[PDB]
Amino acid sequence: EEIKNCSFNITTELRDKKKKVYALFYKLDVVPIDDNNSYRLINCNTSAIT
Amino acid sequence: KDAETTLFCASDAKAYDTEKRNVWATHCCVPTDPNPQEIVLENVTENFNMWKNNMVEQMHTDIISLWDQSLKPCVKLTPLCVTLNCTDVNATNEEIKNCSFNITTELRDKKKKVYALFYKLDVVPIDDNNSYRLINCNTSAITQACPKVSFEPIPIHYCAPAGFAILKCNDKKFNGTGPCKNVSTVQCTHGIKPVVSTQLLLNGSLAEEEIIIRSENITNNAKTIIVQLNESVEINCTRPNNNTRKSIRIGPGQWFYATGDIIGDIRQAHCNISRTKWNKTLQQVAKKLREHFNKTIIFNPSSGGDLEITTHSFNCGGEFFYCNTSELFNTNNTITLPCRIKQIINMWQRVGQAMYAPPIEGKIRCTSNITGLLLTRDNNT
Amino acid sequence: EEIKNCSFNITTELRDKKKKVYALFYKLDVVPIDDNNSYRLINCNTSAIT
Amino acid sequence: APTFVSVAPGQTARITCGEESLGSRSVIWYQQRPGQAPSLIIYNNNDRPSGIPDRFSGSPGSTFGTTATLTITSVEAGDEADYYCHIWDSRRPTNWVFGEGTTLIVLS
Amino acid sequence: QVHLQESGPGLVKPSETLSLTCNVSGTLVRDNYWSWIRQPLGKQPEWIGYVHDSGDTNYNPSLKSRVHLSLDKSKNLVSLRLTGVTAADSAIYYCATTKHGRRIYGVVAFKEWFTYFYMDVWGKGTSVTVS
Ligand SMILES: *[C@@H]1O[C@H](CO)[C@@H](O[C@@H]2O[C@H](CO)[C@@H](O[C@@H]3O[C@H](CO[C@H]4O[C@H](CO[C@H]5O[C@H](CO)[C@@H](O)[C@H](O)[C@@H]5O)[C@@H](O)[C@H](O[C@H]5O[C@H](CO)[C@@H](O)[C@H](O)[C@@H]5O)[C@@H]4O)[C@@H](O)[C@H](O[C@H]4O[C@H](CO)[C@@H](O)[C@H](O)[C@@H]4O[C@H]4O[C@H](CO)[C@@H](O)[C@H](O)[C@@H]4O[C@H]4O[C@H](CO)[C@@H](O)[C@H](O)[C@@H]4O)[C@@H]3O)[C@H](O)[C@H]2NC(C)=O)[C@H](O)[C@H]1NC(C)=O
Ligand SMILES: *[C@@H]1O[C@H](CO)[C@@H](O[C@@H]2O[C@H](CO)[C@@H](O[C@@H]3O[C@H](CO[C@H]4O[C@H](CO)[C@@H](O)[C@H](O[C@H]5O[C@H](CO[C@H]6O[C@H](CO)[C@@H](O)[C@H](O)[C@@H]6O)[C@@H](O)[C@H](O)[C@@H]5O)[C@@H]4O)[C@@H](O)[C@H](O[C@H]4O[C@H](CO)[C@@H](O)[C@H](O)[C@@H]4O[C@H]4O[C@H](CO)[C@@H](O)[C@H](O)[C@@H]4O)[C@@H]3O)[C@H](O)[C@H]2NC(C)=O)[C@H](O)[C@H]1NC(C)=O
Ligand SMILES: *[C@@H]1O[C@H](CO)[C@@H](O[C@@H]2O[C@H](CO)[C@@H](O[C@@H]3O[C@H](CO[C@H]4O[C@H](CO[C@H]5O[C@H](CO)[C@@H](O)[C@H](O)[C@@H]5O)[C@@H](O)[C@H](O)[C@@H]4O)[C@@H](O)[C@H](O[C@H]4O[C@H](CO)[C@@H](O)[C@H](O)[C@@H]4O[C@H]4O[C@H](CO)[C@@H](O)[C@H](O)[C@@H]4O)[C@@H]3O)[C@H](O)[C@H]2NC(C)=O)[C@H](O)[C@H]1NC(C)=O
Ligand SMILES: *[C@@H]1O[C@H](CO)[C@@H](O[C@@H]2O[C@H](CO)[C@@H](O[C@@H]3O[C@H](CO)[C@@H](O)[C@H](O)[C@@H]3O)[C@H](O)[C@H]2NC(C)=O)[C@H](O)[C@H]1NC(C)=O
Ligand SMILES: *[C@@H]1O[C@H](CO)[C@@H](O[C@@H]2O[C@H](CO)[C@@H](O)[C@H](O)[C@H]2NC(C)=O)[C@H](O)[C@H]1NC(C)=O
Ligand SMILES: *[C@@H]1O[C@H](CO)[C@@H](O[C@@H]2O[C@H](CO)[C@@H](O)[C@H](O)[C@H]2NC(C)=O)[C@H](O)[C@H]1NC(C)=O
Ligand SMILES: *[C@@H]1O[C@H](CO)[C@@H](O[C@@H]2O[C@H](CO)[C@@H](O)[C@H](O)[C@H]2NC(C)=O)[C@H](O)[C@H]1NC(C)=O
Ligand SMILES: *[C@@H]1O[C@H](CO)[C@@H](O[C@@H]2O[C@H](CO)[C@@H](O)[C@H](O)[C@H]2NC(C)=O)[C@H](O)[C@H]1NC(C)=O
Ligand SMILES: *[C@@H]1O[C@H](CO)[C@@H](O[C@@H]2O[C@H](CO)[C@@H](O)[C@H](O)[C@H]2NC(C)=O)[C@H](O)[C@H]1NC(C)=O
Ligand SMILES: *[C@@H]1O[C@H](CO)[C@@H](O[C@@H]2O[C@H](CO)[C@@H](O)[C@H](O)[C@H]2NC(C)=O)[C@H](O)[C@H]1NC(C)=O
Ligand SMILES: *[C@@H]1O[C@H](CO)[C@@H](O[C@@H]2O[C@H](CO)[C@@H](O)[C@H](O)[C@H]2NC(C)=O)[C@H](O)[C@H]1NC(C)=O
Ligand SMILES: *[C@@H]1O[C@H](CO)[C@@H](O[C@@H]2O[C@H](CO)[C@@H](O)[C@H](O)[C@H]2NC(C)=O)[C@H](O)[C@H]1NC(C)=O
Ligand SMILES: *[C@@H]1O[C@H](CO)[C@@H](O[C@@H]2O[C@H](CO)[C@@H](O)[C@H](O)[C@H]2NC(C)=O)[C@H](O)[C@H]1NC(C)=O
Ligand SMILES: *[C@@H]1O[C@H](CO)[C@@H](O[C@@H]2O[C@H](CO)[C@@H](O)[C@H](O)[C@H]2NC(C)=O)[C@H](O)[C@H]1NC(C)=O
Ligand SMILES: *[C@@H]1O[C@H](CO)[C@@H](O)[C@H](O)[C@H]1NC(C)=O
Ligand SMILES: *[C@@H]1O[C@H](CO)[C@@H](O)[C@H](O)[C@H]1NC(C)=O
Repeated sequence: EEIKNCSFNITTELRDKKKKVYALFYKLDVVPIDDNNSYRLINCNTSAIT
Repeated sequence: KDAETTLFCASDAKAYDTEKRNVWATHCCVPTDPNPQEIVLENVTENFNMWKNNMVEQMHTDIISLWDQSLKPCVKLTPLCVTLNCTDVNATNEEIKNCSFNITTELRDKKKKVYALFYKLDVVPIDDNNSYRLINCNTSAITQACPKVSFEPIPIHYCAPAGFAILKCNDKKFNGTGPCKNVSTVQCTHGIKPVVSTQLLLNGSLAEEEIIIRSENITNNAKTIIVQLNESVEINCTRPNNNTRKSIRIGPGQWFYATGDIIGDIRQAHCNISRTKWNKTLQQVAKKLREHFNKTIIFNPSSGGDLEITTHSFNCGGEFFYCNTSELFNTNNTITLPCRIKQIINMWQRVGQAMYAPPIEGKIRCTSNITGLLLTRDNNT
Repeated sequence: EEIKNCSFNITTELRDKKKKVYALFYKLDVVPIDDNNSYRLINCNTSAIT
Repeated sequence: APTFVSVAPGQTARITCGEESLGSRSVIWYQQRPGQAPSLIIYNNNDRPSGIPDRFSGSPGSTFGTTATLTITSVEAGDEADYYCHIWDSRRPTNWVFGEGTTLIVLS
Repeated sequence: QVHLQESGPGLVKPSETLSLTCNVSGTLVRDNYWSWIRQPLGKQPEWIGYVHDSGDTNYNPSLKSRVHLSLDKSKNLVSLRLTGVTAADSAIYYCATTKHGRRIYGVVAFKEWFTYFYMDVWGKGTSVTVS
């Protein structure tokens, strides 16, 4: 419905490596990039999030 | 009436230039009175309490604040949290590792392969293979100590604002808390050197007649016992190998200072305490402690914890030493304590705020006075 | 003469991608790296530009 | 292996051997006349065993970045020989092989 | 004075064991360290190894697996044995007395020193070839 299970590539403490991790997001926080399963957070287009 | 207020920094000499930028010569600290007055108050009694004294909390706060401000504008070393390819240095047939890094240059499209030497204490293995990480990347970002800023202690006088006064206790045998009969008024305190150490107090003021033992509650094993000596014991410390400094660019005007090649022999850092002076001093401390317990007193090496508590941590020359004191708390020779040196530091238990101490070229020689001890307690002993 | 047409690889809002873009620069702001058509802005050697 | 020095009788010869030092060294020098077993000239940089004249004097082991040098002053015809050094450096493994020597040729 | 007189077969075959001796006269075999030196023709000499009492024996790592040294206290001889003889073992072999000293550069208590060795009395040596 409105909850999406998303995978990220996140830089770890050691800068040479990234880890693949998961998080759940509400649909209202996530905007599609493609027609395929490729999404962005809604803020990246406008602002940094604290 | 008793009061808690804001005191100000004052100094004796303005002999300090702007090249050294000593943090205790901030140029925001005022000169004190070159011919200070002191007024003896006759027929007065005043209750002093060193354990509830608010001047201590204020001094502590000022020092933490001063260090954070001094390091505020300096280079951050977060770009160094990269896999380090490390092998031992050619100190072969110990504690110094020769490590390779991939560092982004001023042009973002390129990285350069560079080398630096690190002390073992600053580097933690990732793998069982030759793959290491700096110890801070796991917890915190490192700020490089400013290469142009001295942290050498300068005596500071804490002086009262208008409407306030500082009372001084002149009873030679005053210990912890209680009345002082000889009381005088001053504008301010004597100069106090903000010397940082953990087992042996260095370069302080000696007791006038005898060893004075001060505690908040001498029957509480959880309290620190501060022992003020009436005679100093000298310590000679050194960093015997000749270091070089390698300047590595890590960004657009962002320089990292790495230890370069070691020239000549590779030798261990150490501190020298005369055996005869130590022996009489420690025995006199046991004798004086006895007056409060009536038991035979012995000393033991520390029980464990990280280096700041288990070793005699101190700064000298800008370098950070951790000396092993098991030979003290236990002939006519000299007691030579081996010492280790480390560059990645978390001062005042503030885990989360790491500092990197850049290398100092050449050799280091320190002379210091043991003026007191910080002791704790666990029988007819 | 003194105006150069330069191409850059710039990270976009989405961190996984870079876009190739163009800008014109005055010669006085650009220093060669190579003898080939490879240049750098004059400040990267000393400072960040606001 | 050997290199060469040409010295007129009475002149001072400078014989070098080994690479730049890293740490403190104790250099031992040996002299081999053709057909003979080699023998010791100096040990510990400057210590002559009895029987060796003071015209044979080495460089100190107290500095770094330099190479071992044996100075032979007033060279005599009897000093024609192959000179070898054995370098004991505090930052290197025991060197089990003597360094390549120098043939000192006295031009007599 | 001290005279060291070497002796051996002169010529040995590949894969044979070479056994050399050294007749020590003027000193007792357990009085000093002994060492063997090898000089391939035209080359600078190699230190094969050294032997002494109290177990203080060591060998050139390139030879170690094929070499044995010992002191004969009954005959006052120093022995050298090399197994697996090859072309590379053709050399002049010498028996020599070894003396030592210590170089101290740092704190003695931290072991900032090393032992160095030198060869004092040298014998005439023998020529050993292979074929
Ligand atoms: C905390 O406390 C601790 C403990 O107290 C302190 O630890 C001390 O740390 C220092 C660091 O410097 C160490 O210093 C070195 O000591 C060695 C050893 O010297 C002693 O032994 C020598 C040899 O012994 C002879 O006699 C014995 C007797 O049995 C015999 O067994 C042995 O075989 C031999 O025959 C003595 O000669 C020497 O005496 C000389 O020095 C004395 C110093 O005070 C002086 O009083 C005497 O009058 C005399 O002058 C002493 O007993 C030293 O060898 C070493 O110095 C050499 O090495 C350094 C580093 O490489 C170099 O810079 C120096 O220049 C020097 O190198 C020269 O001498 C070498 C000798 O082999 C030679 O090989 C070099 O080529 C070079 O030669 C030059 O001089 C010679 C002179 O003839 C000349 O001919 C050459 O041409 C050339 O010019 C250091 O002094 C301490 O040993 C150490 N102590 C202990 C117990 O660990 C610690 O420092 C303290 N820390 C603090 C912060 O205070
Ligand atoms: C890094 O390089 C350095 C040099 O660049 C290496 O330094 C030295 O290397 C030696 C090995 O080549 C080590 O030798 C070991 O010595 C042990 C015995 O103790 C000696 O060392 C101590 C150190 O203080 C001395 O005090 C001690 O004795 C002193 O006093 C003696 C008395 O002499 C009097 O009397 C005689 C007559 O008898 C007279 O001639 C004298 O003039 C005097 O009057 C004096 O003679 C001594 O010279 C000295 O002053 C000793 O010197 C041994 O027990 C060891 O033996 C075995 O274990 C080692 C472990 O590695 C093995 O390597 C070695 O091969 C031995 O192995 C066993 O198995 C093999 C199998 O083949 C057998 O062949 C062996 O026989 C044995 O069964 C060593 O001999 C020396 O200690 C070391 N120096 C230091 C400071 O460590 C250094 O070793 C090297 N680092 C590493 C990690 O290897
Ligand atoms: C308890 O108290 C004691 C006593 O105060 C503390 O011990 C002191 O600690 C000081 C800091 O570590 C140390 O000061 C350094 O000493 C070095 C050695 O100096 C020798 O030569 C001087 C010559 O003096 C003359 O020249 C100076 C130059 O300024 C004048 O100021 C003097 O008036 C004289 O004209 C002797 O006086 C000494 O006794 C020694 O023989 C100095 O080299 C060092 O200076 C360098 O580092 C400074 C760091 O701030 C820097 O400001 C200065 O400019 C020098 O730096 C130059 O050279 C380096 C070389 O690498 C280069 O990198 C720099 O870029 C620059 O070119 C300091 O002066 C005290 O000597 C020492 N006292 C004793 C008795 O040992 C003790 O620390 C304290 N306890 C604790 C725990 O803190
Ligand atoms: C460590 O403690 C010792 C004392 O145990 C301190 O030594 C003493 O230092 C004072 C200086 O504050 C010396 O006083 C003055 O010295 C000058 C020297 O010219 C002299 O002209 C003056 O008249 C006066 O004597 C004092 O004499 C000296 N004591 C001794 C025995 O030397 C030492 O300074 C302390 N600090 C360190 C780091 O060593
Ligand atoms: C970053 O994300 C990309 C995909 O978004 C990961 O690429 C995939 O990695 C798996 C690993 O087996 C491959 O099987 C896929 O075929 C890859 N996808 C593509 C399109 O090539 C990439 O591995 C992630 N990075 C990290 C460090 O995990
Ligand atoms: C990036 O931001 C812009 C606005 O700054 C978005 O533009 C509009 O976004 C609203 C949000 O729902 C849409 O309803 C409008 O239709 C968008 N405009 C147009 C012309 O479509 C833009 O869509 C954002 N990026 C993405 C991928 O949505
Ligand atoms: C009480 O304290 C005062 C200081 O507040 C002592 O007075 C000092 O005595 C020394 C003795 O030589 C003088 O050199 C100082 O100049 C005096 N200072 C002042 C401010 O007068 C006084 O001696 C102490 N009395 C007792 C009994 O301890
Ligand atoms: C850096 O890492 C490499 C491998 O992770 C270490 O080993 C070298 O690997 C290369 C690969 O071709 C070989 O050619 C070298 O010969 C290897 N070195 C050795 C000594 O065998 C390399 O040693 C590491 N360097 C450091 C400073 O740790
Ligand atoms: C970043 O570090 C890696 C290794 O940690 C470097 O990769 C090696 O590069 C050398 C160059 O010849 C190769 O021979 C090795 O085989 C590479 N190692 C591996 C595991 O592939 C890499 O080049 C460094 N980056 C930069 C810019 O120097
Ligand atoms: C990353 O940090 C954690 C703690 O924040 C480390 O965990 C402990 O570190 C101490 C340091 O010596 C070890 O003695 C403990 O044994 C560690 N815990 C465990 C369960 O082993 C952690 O080890 C750090 N990362 C690495 C690679 O050491
Ligand atoms: C200095 O030490 C003496 C003890 O020798 C302290 O005496 C106080 O004695 C009473 C007696 O009941 C205790 O209740 C107090 O707790 C003791 N005080 C302390 C701090 O333990 C004296 O107060 C101490 N301090 C001063 C400045 O005199
Ligand atoms: C610590 O170092 C000081 C000097 O830096 C030593 O003081 C010297 O001691 C010798 C002893 O004979 C005297 O001859 C010198 O004149 C003293 N020097 C000075 C400047 O007075 C002190 O003894 C050392 N302490 C230890 C424990 O070694
Ligand atoms: C970053 O810049 C590089 C060149 O500076 C681009 O690499 C070129 O990409 C084109 C695409 O077709 C290739 O045809 C060229 O051969 C590539 N050059 C080289 C030297 O390989 C790269 O694509 C740029 N990155 C992005 C995201 O545009
Ligand atoms: C990076 O900066 C340095 C100075 O910090 C530049 O060095 C000089 O730059 C001037 C500018 O015209 C030249 O005229 C000088 O000839 C340069 N020095 C030398 C020795 O050539 C340096 O050139 C800058 N990097 C680049 C690529 O310009
Ligand atoms: C304090 O130091 C002096 C120095 O002479 C000494 O005489 C006195 O005995 C010491 N105090 C004690 C309690 O030993
Ligand atoms: C130091 O303490 C240890 C504790 O095991 C003891 O064994 C050692 O003998 C003590 N050293 C001295 C000098 O008392």
